[PDB]
Amino acid sequence: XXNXXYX
Amino acid sequence: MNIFEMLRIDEGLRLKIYKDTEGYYTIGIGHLLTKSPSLNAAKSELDKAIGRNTNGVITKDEAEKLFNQDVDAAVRGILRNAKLKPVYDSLDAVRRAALINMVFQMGETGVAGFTNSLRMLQQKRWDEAAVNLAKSRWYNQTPNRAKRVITTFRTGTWDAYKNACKXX
Ligand SMILES: *[C@@H]1O[C@H](CO)[C@@H](O)[C@H](O)[C@H]1O
Ligand SMILES: [Cl-]
Repeated sequence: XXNXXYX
Repeated sequence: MNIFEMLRIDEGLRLKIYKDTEGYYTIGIGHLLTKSPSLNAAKSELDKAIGRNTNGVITKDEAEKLFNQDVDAAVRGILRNAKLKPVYDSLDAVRRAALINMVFQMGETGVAGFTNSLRMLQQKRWDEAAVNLAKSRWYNQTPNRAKRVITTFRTGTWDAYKNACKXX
């Protein structure tokens, strides 16, 4: 990861 | 989920020049700079791509701009290609993303060469297509990523790109 969201 | 998120997951994001899975200088979200072993050549390509003297480092916004251009390039490659276009048009939205993903990774000409897989996709023989796609240097060299893309073709769902925390 290292990204965020939410999905 | 969509093609931009799918490729962001598959490619990651790095703001300094790095080498890709094949040893080629790359930056951002999987933006290939050059196949030349020369780092100076890669830096030149980078400066040309961004429009300034970057010294091998870019901003997140700059990486996203190259990424958006690269996704467009993959879509255009599909739409102009006599072998890829009919397959793409025949697919649903999720499987279209899987095809764009392959073209982003391997290029228009490369994916157009998957003749038997493309025919099985056009025929909607999904399990057969998935078996055929795995018989490839692509799958053997990048199996985890190829498995995700293949599962997307097999199922027409985003399940290979989901996780329990719904992000991270
Ligand atoms: C989700 O991401 C935010 C933003 O960085 C962070 O502050 C939290 O720790 C995490 O749950
Ligand atoms: Cl992989």
